[PDB]
Amino acid sequence: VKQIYKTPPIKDFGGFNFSQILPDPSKPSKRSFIEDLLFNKVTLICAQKFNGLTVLPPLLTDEMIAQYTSALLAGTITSGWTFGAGAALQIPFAMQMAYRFNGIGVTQNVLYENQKLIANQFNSAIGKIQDSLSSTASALGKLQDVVNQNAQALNTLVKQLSSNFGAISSVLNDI
Amino acid sequence: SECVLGQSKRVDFCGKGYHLMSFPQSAPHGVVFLHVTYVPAQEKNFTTAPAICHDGKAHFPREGVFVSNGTHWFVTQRNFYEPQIITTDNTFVSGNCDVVIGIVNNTVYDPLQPELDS
Amino acid sequence: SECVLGQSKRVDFCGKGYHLMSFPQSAPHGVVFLHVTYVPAQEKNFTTA
Amino acid sequence: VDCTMYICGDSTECSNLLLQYGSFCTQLNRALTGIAVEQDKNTQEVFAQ
Amino acid sequence: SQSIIAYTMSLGAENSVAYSNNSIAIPTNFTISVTTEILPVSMTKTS
Ligand SMILES: *[C@@H]1O[C@H](CO)[C@@H](O[C@@H]2O[C@H](CO)[C@@H](O)[C@H](O)[C@H]2NC(C)=O)[C@H](O)[C@H]1NC(C)=O
Ligand SMILES: *[C@@H]1O[C@H](CO)[C@@H](O)[C@H](O)[C@H]1NC(C)=O
Ligand SMILES: *[C@@H]1O[C@H](CO)[C@@H](O)[C@H](O)[C@H]1NC(C)=O
Ligand SMILES: *[C@@H]1O[C@H](CO)[C@@H](O)[C@H](O)[C@H]1NC(C)=O
Repeated sequence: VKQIYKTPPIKDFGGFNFSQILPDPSKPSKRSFIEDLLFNKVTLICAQKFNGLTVLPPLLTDEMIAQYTSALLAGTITSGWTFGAGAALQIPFAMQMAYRFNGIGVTQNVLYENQKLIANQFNSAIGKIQDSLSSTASALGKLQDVVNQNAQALNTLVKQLSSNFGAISSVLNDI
Repeated sequence: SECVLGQSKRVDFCGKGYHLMSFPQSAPHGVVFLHVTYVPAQEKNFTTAPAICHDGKAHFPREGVFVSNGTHWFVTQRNFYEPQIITTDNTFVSGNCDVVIGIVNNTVYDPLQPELDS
Repeated sequence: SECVLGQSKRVDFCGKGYHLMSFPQSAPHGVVFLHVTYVPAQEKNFTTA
Repeated sequence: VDCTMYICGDSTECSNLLLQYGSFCTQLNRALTGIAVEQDKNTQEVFAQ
Repeated sequence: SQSIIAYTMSLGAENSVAYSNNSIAIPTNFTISVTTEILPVSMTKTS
Protein backbone atom coordinates (compact mmCIF):
# COMPACT_ATOMS: atom_id res chain seq x y z
CA VAL A 1 0.00 0.00 0.00
CA LYS A 2 1.47 3.34 -1.05
CA GLN A 3 -0.46 5.39 1.52
CA ILE A 4 -1.24 4.83 5.21
CA TYR A 5 -4.88 4.70 6.32
CA LYS A 6 -6.30 4.99 9.83
CA THR A 7 -9.82 4.32 11.06
CA PRO A 8 -11.87 7.26 12.38
CA PRO A 9 -11.82 7.87 16.15
CA ILE A 10 -15.45 6.73 16.43
CA LYS A 11 -16.02 3.07 15.51
CA ASP A 12 -19.52 2.80 13.99
CA PHE A 13 -19.46 -0.05 11.45
CA GLY A 14 -23.10 -1.07 11.75
CA GLY A 15 -22.54 -3.36 14.72
CA PHE A 16 -19.28 -4.87 13.47
CA ASN A 17 -16.51 -5.16 16.07
CA PHE A 18 -12.84 -4.92 15.04
CA SER A 19 -11.28 -4.13 18.43
CA GLN A 20 -9.71 -7.60 18.50
CA ILE A 21 -7.89 -6.88 15.21
CA LEU A 22 -7.11 -3.15 15.48
CA PRO A 23 -4.15 -1.73 17.42
CA ASP A 24 -4.61 -0.96 21.11
CA PRO A 25 -3.49 2.62 21.89
CA SER A 26 -3.38 1.94 25.64
CA LYS A 27 -0.43 -0.45 25.52
CA PRO A 28 2.98 1.03 24.60
CA SER A 29 3.24 -1.36 21.63
CA LYS A 30 0.80 -0.35 18.89
CA ARG A 31 -0.24 -3.89 17.98
CA SER A 32 -3.57 -5.68 18.04
CA PHE A 33 -4.61 -8.16 20.72
CA ILE A 34 -4.21 -11.06 18.28
CA GLU A 35 -0.82 -9.69 17.22
CA ASP A 36 0.20 -9.41 20.88
CA LEU A 37 -0.86 -13.02 21.50
CA LEU A 38 1.11 -14.17 18.45
CA PHE A 39 4.21 -12.28 19.61
CA ASN A 40 3.95 -13.67 23.15
CA LYS A 41 3.39 -17.23 21.94
CA VAL A 42 6.78 -17.48 20.21
CA THR A 43 9.60 -18.19 22.67
CA LEU A 44 18.82 -19.94 21.30
CA ILE A 45 18.09 -16.37 20.21
CA CYS A 46 20.44 -14.10 22.15
CA ALA A 47 23.31 -16.61 22.19
CA GLN A 48 24.00 -16.30 18.45
CA LYS A 49 27.24 -14.31 18.79
CA PHE A 50 30.32 -16.41 19.56
CA ASN A 51 32.53 -17.37 16.62
CA GLY A 52 31.87 -15.14 13.60
CA LEU A 53 28.11 -15.67 13.45
CA THR A 54 26.13 -12.44 13.29
CA VAL A 55 22.40 -11.77 13.04
CA LEU A 56 21.86 -8.80 10.74
CA PRO A 57 18.99 -6.64 12.02
CA PRO A 58 15.63 -6.85 10.24
CA LEU A 59 15.19 -3.94 7.86
CA LEU A 60 11.51 -3.50 8.77
CA THR A 61 11.06 -3.28 12.53
CA ASP A 62 8.03 -5.00 14.04
CA GLU A 63 6.54 -1.54 14.58
CA MET A 64 6.70 -0.79 10.84
CA ILE A 65 5.11 -4.13 9.95
CA ALA A 66 2.37 -3.51 12.51
CA GLN A 67 1.79 -0.07 11.00
CA TYR A 68 1.55 -1.59 7.51
CA THR A 69 -0.97 -4.17 8.72
CA SER A 70 -3.00 -1.48 10.50
CA ALA A 71 -3.03 0.64 7.34
CA LEU A 72 -4.22 -2.33 5.29
CA LEU A 73 -6.95 -3.06 7.85
CA ALA A 74 -8.11 0.57 7.90
CA GLY A 75 -8.19 0.72 4.10
CA THR A 76 -10.16 -2.51 3.86
CA ILE A 77 -12.63 -1.41 6.55
CA THR A 78 -13.23 2.13 5.28
CA SER A 79 -13.05 1.55 1.51
CA GLY A 80 -12.89 -2.17 0.70
CA TRP A 81 -11.06 -3.26 -2.45
CA THR A 82 -11.01 0.21 -4.05
CA PHE A 83 -7.86 1.35 -2.22
CA GLY A 84 -6.00 -1.66 -3.62
CA ALA A 85 -6.75 -0.72 -7.24
CA GLY A 86 -6.29 3.05 -7.29
CA ALA A 87 -7.64 5.94 -5.24
CA ALA A 88 -9.27 4.88 -1.98
CA LEU A 89 -13.04 5.40 -1.97
CA GLN A 90 -14.99 5.47 1.28
CA ILE A 91 -18.09 3.31 1.72
CA PRO A 92 -20.15 2.12 4.72
CA PHE A 93 -19.10 -1.31 5.95
CA ALA A 94 -22.68 -2.54 5.58
CA MET A 95 -22.59 -1.63 1.89
CA GLN A 96 -19.15 -3.25 1.54
CA MET A 97 -20.53 -6.48 3.00
CA ALA A 98 -23.52 -6.19 0.67
CA TYR A 99 -21.13 -5.89 -2.28
CA ARG A 100 -19.26 -8.98 -1.07
CA PHE A 101 -22.54 -10.90 -0.73
CA ASN A 102 -23.44 -9.94 -4.29
CA GLY A 103 -19.97 -11.08 -5.34
CA ILE A 104 -20.46 -14.53 -3.82
CA GLY A 105 -23.79 -14.75 -5.65
CA VAL A 106 -26.05 -14.04 -2.66
CA THR A 107 -28.68 -11.35 -3.13
CA GLN A 108 -28.03 -7.97 -1.53
CA ASN A 109 -31.26 -7.59 0.43
CA VAL A 110 -30.56 -10.58 2.70
CA LEU A 111 -27.67 -8.77 4.37
CA TYR A 112 -29.87 -5.76 5.11
CA GLU A 113 -32.64 -8.07 6.34
CA ASN A 114 -30.59 -9.46 9.25
CA GLN A 115 -27.51 -7.23 9.42
CA LYS A 116 -27.53 -7.61 13.20
CA LEU A 117 -27.29 -11.39 12.87
CA ILE A 118 -24.27 -11.17 10.56
CA ALA A 119 -22.57 -8.65 12.85
CA ASN A 120 -23.14 -10.87 15.89
CA GLN A 121 -21.87 -13.93 14.01
CA PHE A 122 -18.73 -12.08 12.93
CA ASN A 123 -18.05 -10.90 16.48
CA SER A 124 -18.62 -14.43 17.81
CA ALA A 125 -16.24 -15.85 15.21
CA ILE A 126 -13.58 -13.29 16.14
CA GLY A 127 -13.95 -14.22 19.80
CA LYS A 128 -13.82 -17.92 18.94
CA ILE A 129 -10.59 -17.57 16.97
CA GLN A 130 -9.10 -15.51 19.81
CA ASP A 131 -10.01 -18.22 22.32
CA SER A 132 -8.68 -20.98 20.04
CA LEU A 133 -5.35 -19.19 19.61
CA SER A 134 -5.11 -18.56 23.36
CA SER A 135 -5.92 -22.16 24.33
CA THR A 136 -4.13 -23.92 21.43
CA ALA A 137 -0.34 -24.24 21.22
CA SER A 138 -0.07 -25.86 17.76
CA ALA A 139 -1.72 -22.97 15.88
CA LEU A 140 1.63 -21.28 15.12
CA GLY A 141 3.50 -24.49 14.33
CA LYS A 142 4.94 -23.26 11.03
CA LEU A 143 6.86 -20.24 12.34
CA GLN A 144 8.10 -22.04 15.45
CA ASP A 145 9.24 -24.99 13.33
CA VAL A 146 11.12 -22.68 10.95
CA VAL A 147 12.81 -20.88 13.85
CA ASN A 148 13.75 -24.18 15.49
CA GLN A 149 15.16 -25.51 12.21
CA ASN A 150 17.31 -22.41 11.77
CA ALA A 151 18.48 -22.55 15.39
CA GLN A 152 19.41 -26.24 15.22
CA ALA A 153 21.21 -25.73 11.90
CA LEU A 154 23.26 -22.95 13.51
CA ASN A 155 23.93 -25.10 16.58
CA THR A 156 25.10 -28.02 14.42
CA LEU A 157 27.36 -25.70 12.42
CA VAL A 158 28.89 -24.35 15.64
CA LYS A 159 29.32 -27.83 17.15
CA GLN A 160 30.99 -29.18 14.00
CA LEU A 161 34.12 -27.27 15.07
CA SER A 162 34.52 -29.62 18.04
CA SER A 163 35.46 -32.44 15.67
CA ASN A 164 39.23 -32.92 15.57
CA PHE A 165 39.36 -34.86 12.27
CA GLY A 166 42.39 -36.81 13.53
CA ALA A 167 44.14 -33.85 15.15
CA ILE A 168 45.24 -33.84 18.78
CA SER A 169 42.75 -31.06 19.55
CA SER A 170 40.28 -28.91 17.64
CA VAL A 171 42.03 -25.73 18.84
CA LEU A 172 44.27 -24.41 16.07
CA ASN A 173 46.62 -22.59 18.45
CA ASP A 174 47.18 -25.62 20.69
CA ILE A 175 47.87 -28.04 17.83
CA SER B 1 -2.15 -17.56 -20.12
CA GLU B 2 -4.39 -15.40 -17.90
CA CYS B 3 -3.62 -11.71 -18.49
CA VAL B 4 -2.99 -11.95 -22.24
CA LEU B 5 -5.27 -14.75 -23.44
CA GLY B 6 -8.05 -13.54 -21.13
CA GLN B 7 -9.17 -11.07 -18.49
CA SER B 8 -7.88 -11.85 -15.00
CA LYS B 9 -10.01 -11.02 -11.96
CA ARG B 10 -7.05 -11.49 -9.60
CA VAL B 11 -6.06 -8.25 -7.87
CA ASP B 12 -2.57 -6.88 -8.56
CA PHE B 13 -1.81 -9.87 -10.80
CA CYS B 14 -1.87 -8.14 -14.20
CA GLY B 15 -0.59 -4.88 -12.76
CA LYS B 16 -2.20 -2.40 -10.41
CA GLY B 17 -5.80 -1.43 -11.17
CA TYR B 18 -8.65 -3.14 -12.97
CA HIS B 19 -6.87 -5.19 -15.63
CA LEU B 20 -8.20 -4.86 -19.18
CA MET B 21 -5.59 -6.64 -21.32
CA SER B 22 -1.87 -7.37 -21.53
CA PHE B 23 0.69 -7.33 -24.34
CA PRO B 24 3.76 -9.62 -24.32
CA GLN B 25 7.20 -8.69 -25.60
CA SER B 26 10.41 -10.69 -25.81
CA ALA B 27 13.76 -9.86 -24.21
CA PRO B 28 17.09 -11.66 -23.76
CA HIS B 29 16.17 -14.65 -21.59
CA GLY B 30 13.03 -12.90 -20.38
CA VAL B 31 9.59 -11.53 -21.14
CA VAL B 32 7.93 -8.15 -20.60
CA PHE B 33 4.22 -7.58 -19.98
CA LEU B 34 2.57 -4.21 -20.68
CA HIS B 35 -0.45 -4.54 -18.41
CA VAL B 36 -3.26 -2.12 -19.27
CA THR B 37 -5.33 -1.14 -16.24
CA TYR B 38 -8.42 1.00 -15.75
CA VAL B 39 -8.00 3.17 -12.65
CA PRO B 40 -10.50 5.65 -11.14
CA ALA B 41 -9.14 9.20 -11.17
CA GLN B 42 -11.62 11.79 -9.83
CA GLU B 43 -13.77 11.11 -6.76
CA LYS B 44 -16.65 13.04 -5.19
CA ASN B 45 -18.64 13.07 -1.96
CA PHE B 46 -22.06 11.45 -2.12
CA THR B 47 -24.82 10.55 0.33
CA THR B 48 -25.95 6.93 -0.03
CA ALA B 49 -28.59 4.75 1.61
CA PRO B 50 -28.82 0.94 1.74
CA ALA B 51 -32.33 0.93 0.25
CA ILE B 52 -35.31 3.12 -0.63
CA CYS B 53 -38.87 2.83 0.70
CA HIS B 54 -41.64 3.93 -1.69
CA ASP B 55 -44.89 2.18 -0.69
CA GLY B 56 -43.87 0.20 2.39
CA LYS B 57 -41.63 -2.17 0.39
CA ALA B 58 -37.84 -1.89 0.49
CA HIS B 59 -36.08 -1.09 -2.79
CA PHE B 60 -32.59 -2.38 -3.55
CA PRO B 61 -30.43 -1.53 -6.58
CA ARG B 62 -30.39 -4.32 -9.15
CA GLU B 63 -26.85 -3.33 -10.17
CA GLY B 64 -25.37 -0.16 -8.70
CA VAL B 65 -25.68 2.00 -5.60
CA PHE B 66 -27.93 4.83 -4.45
CA VAL B 67 -26.37 8.30 -4.30
CA SER B 68 -27.68 11.82 -3.71
CA ASN B 69 -26.49 15.17 -5.05
CA GLY B 70 -27.72 16.98 -1.96
CA THR B 71 -31.46 16.84 -2.70
CA HIS B 72 -32.36 14.26 -5.35
CA TRP B 73 -31.64 10.52 -5.28
CA PHE B 74 -30.22 8.51 -8.18
CA VAL B 75 -28.78 5.06 -8.86
CA THR B 76 -25.26 4.96 -10.28
CA GLN B 77 -22.60 2.43 -11.21
CA ARG B 78 -20.08 1.45 -8.55
CA ASN B 79 -17.00 2.30 -10.64
CA PHE B 80 -18.41 5.30 -12.53
CA TYR B 81 -20.76 8.21 -11.83
CA GLU B 82 -23.71 7.71 -14.20
CA PRO B 83 -26.76 8.83 -12.20
CA GLN B 84 -30.10 7.46 -13.39
CA ILE B 85 -33.68 8.20 -12.39
CA ILE B 86 -34.97 5.61 -9.93
CA THR B 87 -37.41 3.23 -11.61
CA THR B 88 -38.81 -0.26 -11.14
CA ASP B 89 -36.33 -1.52 -13.75
CA ASN B 90 -33.29 -0.12 -11.93
CA THR B 91 -34.22 -1.50 -8.49
CA PHE B 92 -35.98 -4.61 -7.21
CA VAL B 93 -38.51 -4.79 -4.40
CA SER B 94 -38.22 -6.76 -1.16
CA GLY B 95 -39.97 -7.14 2.19
CA ASN B 96 -40.71 -3.88 4.00
CA CYS B 97 -38.55 -0.93 5.01
CA ASP B 98 -39.47 -1.21 8.71
CA VAL B 99 -36.72 -3.83 9.18
CA VAL B 100 -33.71 -2.10 7.60
CA ILE B 101 -31.91 0.75 9.39
CA GLY B 102 -30.82 3.72 7.29
CA ILE B 103 -33.58 3.41 4.68
CA VAL B 104 -34.97 6.80 3.64
CA ASN B 105 -38.44 7.43 2.23
CA ASN B 106 -38.41 8.45 -1.43
CA THR B 107 -40.60 8.53 -4.53
CA VAL B 108 -40.11 6.19 -7.50
CA TYR B 109 -41.54 7.21 -10.86
CA ASP B 110 -43.77 4.76 -12.73
CA PRO B 111 -43.96 4.77 -16.56
CA LEU B 112 -47.58 3.59 -16.42
CA GLN B 113 -49.09 7.05 -15.89
CA PRO B 114 -47.28 8.69 -18.85
CA GLU B 115 -47.97 5.58 -20.94
CA LEU B 116 -51.71 5.82 -20.25
CA ASP B 117 -51.70 9.61 -20.70
CA SER B 118 -51.61 9.24 -24.50
CA SER C 1 -3.11 -9.08 -2.99
CA GLU C 2 -6.21 -11.19 -3.67
CA CYS C 3 -8.03 -12.01 -0.41
CA VAL C 4 -7.32 -8.71 1.36
CA LEU C 5 -7.33 -6.12 -1.44
CA GLY C 6 -10.23 -7.89 -3.18
CA GLN C 7 -12.71 -10.74 -3.20
CA SER C 8 -11.13 -13.98 -4.40
CA LYS C 9 -13.35 -16.18 -6.56
CA ARG C 10 -10.96 -19.13 -6.21
CA VAL C 11 -12.17 -22.12 -4.20
CA ASP C 12 -10.43 -23.00 -0.92
CA PHE C 13 -7.83 -20.28 -1.53
CA CYS C 14 -8.83 -17.68 1.08
CA GLY C 15 -10.22 -20.21 3.53
CA LYS C 16 -12.85 -22.87 2.86
CA GLY C 17 -16.30 -21.54 2.00
CA TYR C 18 -17.49 -18.55 0.01
CA HIS C 19 -14.74 -16.07 0.82
CA LEU C 20 -15.76 -12.51 1.70
CA MET C 21 -12.69 -10.70 3.08
CA SER C 22 -9.53 -11.24 5.11
CA PHE C 23 -7.70 -9.28 7.81
CA PRO C 24 -3.88 -9.54 7.77
CA GLN C 25 -1.91 -9.71 11.01
CA SER C 26 1.82 -9.68 11.67
CA ALA C 27 3.79 -12.33 13.53
CA PRO C 28 7.49 -13.04 14.14
CA HIS C 29 8.82 -13.79 10.64
CA GLY C 30 5.33 -14.59 9.39
CA VAL C 31 1.82 -13.43 8.59
CA VAL C 32 -1.64 -14.57 9.69
CA PHE C 33 -4.81 -14.30 7.60
CA LEU C 34 -8.28 -14.31 9.18
CA HIS C 35 -10.34 -15.39 6.17
CA VAL C 36 -14.06 -14.64 6.57
CA THR C 37 -16.24 -17.16 4.75
CA TYR C 38 -19.97 -17.46 4.16
CA VAL C 39 -21.04 -21.09 4.60
CA PRO C 40 -24.56 -22.52 4.12
CA ALA C 41 -25.90 -23.98 7.37
CA GLN C 42 -29.45 -25.39 7.08
CA GLU C 43 -30.68 -27.39 4.09
CA LYS C 44 -34.05 -28.75 2.99
CA ASN C 45 -35.57 -31.05 0.40
CA PHE C 46 -37.07 -29.36 -2.64
CA THR C 47 -38.72 -30.62 -5.82
CA THR C 48 -37.11 -28.79 -8.75
CA ALA C 49 -37.67 -28.79 -12.50
CA VAL D 1 19.60 -44.41 4.13
CA ASP D 2 21.57 -45.46 7.20
CA CYS D 3 24.59 -43.16 7.01
CA THR D 4 26.69 -45.28 9.37
CA MET D 5 25.91 -48.48 7.47
CA TYR D 6 26.43 -47.05 3.98
CA ILE D 7 29.77 -45.48 4.90
CA CYS D 8 30.79 -48.37 7.18
CA GLY D 9 29.74 -51.96 6.59
CA ASP D 10 29.61 -53.65 10.00
CA SER D 11 33.13 -52.35 10.66
CA THR D 12 34.08 -51.13 14.13
CA GLU D 13 37.14 -49.21 12.92
CA CYS D 14 35.26 -47.32 10.20
CA SER D 15 32.51 -46.39 12.66
CA ASN D 16 35.11 -45.17 15.16
CA LEU D 17 36.76 -43.06 12.45
CA LEU D 18 33.41 -41.61 11.34
CA LEU D 19 32.49 -40.71 14.92
CA GLN D 20 35.34 -38.17 14.85
CA TYR D 21 33.95 -36.41 11.77
CA GLY D 22 30.90 -35.08 13.60
CA SER D 23 27.12 -35.03 13.12
CA PHE D 24 27.03 -35.43 9.33
CA CYS D 25 25.12 -38.71 9.56
CA THR D 26 22.52 -37.24 11.91
CA GLN D 27 22.01 -34.26 9.59
CA LEU D 28 21.57 -36.51 6.56
CA ASN D 29 19.11 -38.75 8.41
CA ARG D 30 17.14 -35.70 9.57
CA ALA D 31 17.03 -34.35 6.02
CA LEU D 32 15.77 -37.68 4.66
CA THR D 33 13.12 -37.93 7.39
CA GLY D 34 12.00 -34.38 6.62
CA ILE D 35 11.77 -35.25 2.93
CA ALA D 36 9.62 -38.29 3.73
CA VAL D 37 7.36 -36.24 6.01
CA GLU D 38 7.05 -33.60 3.28
CA GLN D 39 6.01 -36.26 0.77
CA ASP D 40 3.38 -37.58 3.19
CA LYS D 41 2.09 -34.05 3.80
CA ASN D 42 1.95 -33.37 0.06
CA THR D 43 -0.11 -36.51 -0.51
CA GLN D 44 -2.43 -35.68 2.38
CA GLU D 45 -3.01 -32.09 1.27
CA VAL D 46 -3.49 -32.90 -2.42
CA PHE D 47 -5.85 -35.84 -1.78
CA ALA D 48 -7.36 -35.43 1.72
CA GLN D 49 -9.35 -32.31 0.85
CA SER E 1 25.86 21.77 1.00
CA GLN E 2 24.07 18.48 0.38
CA SER E 3 25.47 15.47 2.23
CA ILE E 4 24.50 11.99 3.45
CA ILE E 5 21.73 11.94 6.07
CA ALA E 6 20.45 8.89 7.96
CA TYR E 7 16.82 8.87 9.04
CA THR E 8 13.98 6.60 10.09
CA MET E 9 12.08 5.66 6.95
CA SER E 10 8.49 6.83 6.52
CA LEU E 11 6.11 4.08 5.39
CA GLY E 12 4.16 6.39 3.10
CA ALA E 13 2.03 9.45 3.77
CA GLU E 14 -0.62 9.28 6.49
CA ASN E 15 -4.16 9.35 5.11
CA SER E 16 -7.46 9.88 6.96
CA VAL E 17 -10.35 8.62 4.84
CA ALA E 18 -13.56 10.55 5.54
CA TYR E 19 -15.63 7.53 6.53
CA SER E 20 -19.20 7.70 7.82
CA ASN E 21 -22.24 5.45 7.86
CA ASN E 22 -23.90 7.36 4.97
CA SER E 23 -21.02 8.67 2.84
CA ILE E 24 -19.64 7.20 -0.40
CA ALA E 25 -17.14 8.22 -3.08
CA ILE E 26 -18.24 7.37 -6.63
CA PRO E 27 -15.49 8.14 -9.19
CA THR E 28 -16.39 10.48 -12.04
CA ASN E 29 -13.34 10.13 -14.32
CA PHE E 30 -10.92 7.30 -15.09
CA THR E 31 -7.48 6.72 -16.58
CA ILE E 32 -5.75 3.95 -18.52
CA SER E 33 -2.32 3.05 -17.13
CA VAL E 34 0.27 0.86 -18.86
CA THR E 35 2.55 -0.86 -16.34
CA THR E 36 5.71 -2.82 -17.11
CA GLU E 37 6.36 -6.27 -15.65
CA ILE E 38 9.71 -7.95 -16.33
CA LEU E 39 9.97 -11.71 -15.79
CA PRO E 40 13.00 -13.92 -16.48
CA VAL E 41 12.17 -17.06 -18.47
CA SER E 42 15.48 -18.78 -19.25
CA MET E 43 19.04 -18.33 -17.97
CA THR E 44 22.55 -18.24 -19.41
CA LYS E 45 22.57 -22.00 -19.92
CA THR E 46 26.00 -23.59 -20.32
CA SER E 47 27.63 -27.01 -20.20
C1 LIG F 1 -29.34 17.20 -8.46
O1 LIG F 1 -29.59 16.69 -9.77
C2 LIG F 1 -30.93 16.93 -10.23
C3 LIG F 1 -31.06 16.25 -11.57
O2 LIG F 1 -30.22 16.86 -12.54
C4 LIG F 1 -31.21 18.43 -10.28
O3 LIG F 1 -32.58 18.62 -10.61
C5 LIG F 1 -32.69 19.44 -11.79
O4 LIG F 1 -31.42 19.97 -12.19
C6 LIG F 1 -31.47 20.77 -13.38
C7 LIG F 1 -30.05 21.16 -13.71
O5 LIG F 1 -29.96 21.75 -15.00
C8 LIG F 1 -32.39 21.97 -13.16
O6 LIG F 1 -32.49 22.71 -14.37
C9 LIG F 1 -33.77 21.51 -12.71
O7 LIG F 1 -34.57 22.63 -12.37
C10 LIG F 1 -33.65 20.59 -11.49
N1 LIG F 1 -34.96 20.09 -11.11
C11 LIG F 1 -35.47 20.25 -9.88
C12 LIG F 1 -36.83 19.67 -9.65
O8 LIG F 1 -34.85 20.84 -8.99
C13 LIG F 1 -30.91 19.08 -8.94
O9 LIG F 1 -31.02 20.50 -9.05
C14 LIG F 1 -29.51 18.71 -8.46
N2 LIG F 1 -29.25 19.27 -7.15
C15 LIG F 1 -28.05 19.68 -6.75
C16 LIG F 1 -27.96 20.23 -5.36
O10 LIG F 1 -27.06 19.61 -7.48
C1 LIG G 1 -16.09 -4.94 20.80
O1 LIG G 1 -15.67 -5.78 21.89
C2 LIG G 1 -14.95 -5.08 22.91
C3 LIG G 1 -14.52 -6.11 23.92
O2 LIG G 1 -14.03 -7.29 23.29
C4 LIG G 1 -15.83 -3.99 23.51
O3 LIG G 1 -15.08 -3.26 24.48
C5 LIG G 1 -16.33 -3.05 22.42
O4 LIG G 1 -17.25 -2.11 22.97
C6 LIG G 1 -17.01 -3.84 21.31
N1 LIG G 1 -17.43 -2.96 20.24
C7 LIG G 1 -18.46 -2.11 20.34
C8 LIG G 1 -18.74 -1.27 19.13
O5 LIG G 1 -19.13 -2.02 21.36
C1 LIG H 1 -15.75 13.62 1.24
O1 LIG H 1 -15.88 14.76 2.10
C2 LIG H 1 -14.77 14.94 2.98
C3 LIG H 1 -15.11 16.11 3.88
O2 LIG H 1 -16.39 16.65 3.56
C4 LIG H 1 -13.49 15.16 2.17
O3 LIG H 1 -12.39 15.28 3.06
C5 LIG H 1 -13.27 14.00 1.21
O4 LIG H 1 -12.16 14.28 0.38
C6 LIG H 1 -14.52 13.77 0.35
N1 LIG H 1 -14.34 12.61 -0.50
C7 LIG H 1 -13.38 12.52 -1.43
C8 LIG H 1 -13.35 11.24 -2.21
O5 LIG H 1 -12.58 13.42 -1.62
C1 LIG I 1 -33.80 -34.94 1.19
O1 LIG I 1 -34.62 -36.12 1.26
C2 LIG I 1 -33.89 -37.30 1.64
C3 LIG I 1 -34.87 -38.45 1.57
O2 LIG I 1 -36.22 -37.98 1.56
C4 LIG I 1 -33.29 -37.11 3.03
O3 LIG I 1 -32.52 -38.25 3.36
C5 LIG I 1 -32.42 -35.86 3.06
O4 LIG I 1 -31.96 -35.63 4.38
C6 LIG I 1 -33.20 -34.65 2.56
N1 LIG I 1 -32.34 -33.47 2.52
C7 LIG I 1 -31.89 -32.86 3.62
C8 LIG I 1 -31.02 -31.66 3.39
O5 LIG I 1 -32.18 -33.26 4.75
